[PDB]
Amino acid sequence: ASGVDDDMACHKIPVEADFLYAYSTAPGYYSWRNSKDGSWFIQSLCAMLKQYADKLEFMHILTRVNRKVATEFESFSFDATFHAKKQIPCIVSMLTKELYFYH
Amino acid sequence: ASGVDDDMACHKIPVEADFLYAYSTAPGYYSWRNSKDGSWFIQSLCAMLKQYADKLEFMHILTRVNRKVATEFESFSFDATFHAKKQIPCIVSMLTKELYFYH
Amino acid sequence: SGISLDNSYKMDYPEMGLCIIINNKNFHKSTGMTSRSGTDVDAANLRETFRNLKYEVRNKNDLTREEIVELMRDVSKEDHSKRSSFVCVLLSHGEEGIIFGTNGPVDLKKITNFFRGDRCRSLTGKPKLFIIQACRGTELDCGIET
Amino acid sequence: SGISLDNSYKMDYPEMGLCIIINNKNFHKSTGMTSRSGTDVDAANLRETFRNLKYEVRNKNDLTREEIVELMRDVSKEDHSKRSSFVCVLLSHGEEGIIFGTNGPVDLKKITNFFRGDRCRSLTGKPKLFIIQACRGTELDCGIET
Amino acid sequence: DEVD
Amino acid sequence: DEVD
Repeated sequence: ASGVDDDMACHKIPVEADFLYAYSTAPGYYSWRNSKDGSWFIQSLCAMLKQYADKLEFMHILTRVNRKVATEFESFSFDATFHAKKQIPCIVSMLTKELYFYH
Repeated sequence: ASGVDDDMACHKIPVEADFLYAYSTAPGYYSWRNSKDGSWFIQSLCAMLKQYADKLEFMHILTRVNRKVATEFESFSFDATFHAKKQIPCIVSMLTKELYFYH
Repeated sequence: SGISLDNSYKMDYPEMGLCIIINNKNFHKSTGMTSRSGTDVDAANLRETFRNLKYEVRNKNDLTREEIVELMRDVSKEDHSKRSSFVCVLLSHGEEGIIFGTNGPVDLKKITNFFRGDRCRSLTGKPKLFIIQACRGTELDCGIET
Repeated sequence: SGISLDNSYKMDYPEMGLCIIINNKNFHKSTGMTSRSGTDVDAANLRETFRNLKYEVRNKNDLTREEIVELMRDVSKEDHSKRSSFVCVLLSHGEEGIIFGTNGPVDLKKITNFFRGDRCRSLTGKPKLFIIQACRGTELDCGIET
Repeated sequence: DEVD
Repeated sequence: DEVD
């Protein structure tokens, strides 16, 4: 087959390619931080990297972070409006290959 | 250790958890479609699912889709403004586990 | 039994789940939206692709904003207890956070809210996948030689 | 040689790359932004975590919007030829698409644009990771019992 | 090519 | 707990 938008003579990639945004929370949502232990997201991200960086591909590590934050944390507040709330991190990948911190 | 925001007696998960948004393009960008062959994104997504759904975890399949769209496609337009443009799909994951279409 | 890790979603339910494809090709003249030539190729490719993955594929063509909302609401109200996941594919015109019905825009959030963990209990804990082929703005990527 | 697949990024360059941590804890009174108690714990945890992954960690505390932009520009202008990747961690107040400097907001797009494939050639084709701990709005997730 |  |  042949077309007007494929197999260019000069190879190019999108200027937005190869970016990965690891957001602590879903679009439009607040993000939680424990004034003593640190943010739920960073706490979890570091714990998962420490345990899996030499074993799993980055997206899989971030997925474990999503599960950890989603299941293990719930806000406590004297203000009913902000009490018993949850959080889910948001992985935004424009990566074009798998990423392993080891080789 | 102990705190006010962990190990709740009643287990809960975020209402936004377990969602995966496979966007055809990066935030704020146009998305390209070939009037004859279909959109670059769907064309690629189907090709990668057909070839890897029984071999790779979903995020890894979508990463191959990102690479395929990013490298193999470039717009052709008689209008200089829309000519020779590129596209990078955008994987947005709020999933909490790995996803395999097979078992 | 032996050690259990639960690192992957349970995908061995009796059914893989639904794959709802909303294929908007023709738009009401009143909207000023152009016809999306080639989208039928996408729709057909998706139906075959997900059919082979054992999903219950349901296609809908040229739906108004109201029909899109009604479809999503109805689908979210079904009993997905025996289904492993849910897939929705949206093919249409769009802008950031918006997908177009044949007669006007629909907030993507309104569509996905029907499937929130607290609003569709039979899908709680199960993967909900939304595949979106539509614009998210008007920026163009000039690319870079590699 | 044998079959080559190139499915994973080349991460065996002489250096893993930089890990820039912007830790904004104290904000100018004029902004009305509260102090972010606990962020130092995050900053320290990140420094240790990425140190063990062999990244060149550089920390910056309480940067104004202008300093954040200057830092990013300067960093993007370095020669990353011998570095496998780039990591930037942002710890601060924020809203959708925005991160706060100690004296005002900064569009995330302005920060990331410096690293576009066409503007930072020594990082073209290499993974650029932005880790963001900041709000993206004011919605709260009520959660659902499982 | 056309845009969505 | 506080929000960012």
